[PDB]
Amino acid sequence: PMEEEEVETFAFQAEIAQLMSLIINTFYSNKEIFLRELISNSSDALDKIRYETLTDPSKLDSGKELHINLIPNKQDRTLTIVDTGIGMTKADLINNLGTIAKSGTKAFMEALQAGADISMIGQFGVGFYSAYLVAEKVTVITKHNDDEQYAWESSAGGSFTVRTDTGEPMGRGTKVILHLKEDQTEYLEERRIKEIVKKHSQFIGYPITLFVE
Repeated sequence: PMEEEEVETFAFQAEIAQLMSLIINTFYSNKEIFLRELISNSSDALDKIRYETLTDPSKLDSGKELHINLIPNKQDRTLTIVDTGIGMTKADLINNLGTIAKSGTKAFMEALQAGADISMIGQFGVGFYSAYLVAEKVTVITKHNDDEQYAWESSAGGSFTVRTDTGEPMGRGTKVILHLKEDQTEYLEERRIKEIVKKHSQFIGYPITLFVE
């Protein structure tokens, strides 16, 4: 009766672990930029699948619709962003997603401590980690047609877990669930969200829809 799943635990790279440590325990005013960065990565994934479908139309068999959906849940206190982009594989996650640190991140870390904002450091391609500005734990589900559906989740602390997702199949794309901090509950109202998206992400070449309960 009981289904026992395989799970795998990895550690964040030293500089990323330190990054998360600063990001969470440092006060930033312009944290609203997290939405811009996340939407950018989703739209990037949309670009990728878009270019894929040029040479391979069967990439759209998993879904023809290409847009981004934001689903805030007032009871869960979570902000879920789902896209129907190209998606990413297990290798992409562990090699080029939650481990994006490089020789040079050191200066960026010190910059943040010296009074830099997240907007500037995000340019280093660490904009994905901006989720911890508003959320304390983030779960990212993704599936690429050349691989299975995977479930990533981490509460920072230097470690993260990933496994094959036995949950609801997405077909293709990415699902990011931000578990927002109590002092960041304002980002569950459409009034906050639409204000930020219109301001920072109006020039997106892909449709955006907000599901408000």
